[PDB]
Amino acid sequence: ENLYFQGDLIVSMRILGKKRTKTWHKGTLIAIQTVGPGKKYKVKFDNKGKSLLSGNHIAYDYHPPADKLYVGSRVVAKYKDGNQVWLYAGIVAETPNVKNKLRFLIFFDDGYASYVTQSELYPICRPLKKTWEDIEDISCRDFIEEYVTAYPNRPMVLLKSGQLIKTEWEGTWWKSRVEEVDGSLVRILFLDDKRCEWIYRGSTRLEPMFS
Ligand SMILES: COc1cc2nc(NCCCCCN(C)C)nc(NCCCCCCN(C)C)c2cc1OC
Repeated sequence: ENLYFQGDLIVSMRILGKKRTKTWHKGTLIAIQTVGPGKKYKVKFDNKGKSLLSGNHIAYDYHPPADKLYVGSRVVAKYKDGNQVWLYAGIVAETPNVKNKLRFLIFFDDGYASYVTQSELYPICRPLKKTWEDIEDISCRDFIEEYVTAYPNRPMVLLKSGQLIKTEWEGTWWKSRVEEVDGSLVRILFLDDKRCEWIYRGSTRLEPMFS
C-alpha cells in the first residue's frame, strides 16, 4: 500500500537520506510503501537522485534534545577533515557529562571516533531494535554490540602524553606514541609515517587494552 503517515513521518517532509556513498544528504520524502511488515521510504534528494530507502537509512533534519539520546542511539553526525564536511552514520557511545565537557562521543560506522555537540547530530527515523545491526563492517559491529550492551562497564587503558605503545593498523601492531588525551579518546602518533589518529581508550587497537 502507499501510506501518507508512518509513526511521526509524513509524506512531503524534508528529511536526510543515506546515499550509496554512505554519506547523507537533504531530500524530500515523496512516498511511503508497505509490503507486509516491511516499510520503504522514497526520497527525492535536493541535488541529484531518487532512492527507495529502509527506515534506518533516513534521518530527521533536526537536532534531538539530550533526553532522546541514549548510549546506542543511531545517529548521523557531521565530520570535517578540512573542506571535506559531510554527514555519516554512527552510534552514541557517551552522553554529555563533566568528564567529557558535556559532549557526545560518536563511534562512526567506519571505525572513526569523535566528540560532537547537539548541533552536529541528527536522529535516524526508524533505527533497528539492535541499533548496531546495520553496521556493514563486522569487527566495528561486534565491538559496538559488546560496548553498548556492557555499558557502563567500560574497561579503558589510562594513558599519558609521551607514553610509547603498540597501536593496531590494518591487522598489525605499529610503534606509536600518546600525543594527547581528551576524555575517552587518545590521539596516537604512528611513528612510521608520523600521522595521528583519535582512538577510543577502550579499543583493542591499543595493545595495552588488547592485553
Ligand atoms: C580532524 O583531525 C583529523 C582528521 C583525520 N582525518 C582522517 N581522514 C579523513 C577520513 C574521514 C573518515 C570519515 N568518517 C568519520 C566517516 N584521518 C586521520 N588520521 C588517519 C590515521 C592514519 C594513520 C595511519 C597509520 N599508518 C601506520 C598507516 C585524521 C586525524 C585527525 O586528527 C589528528
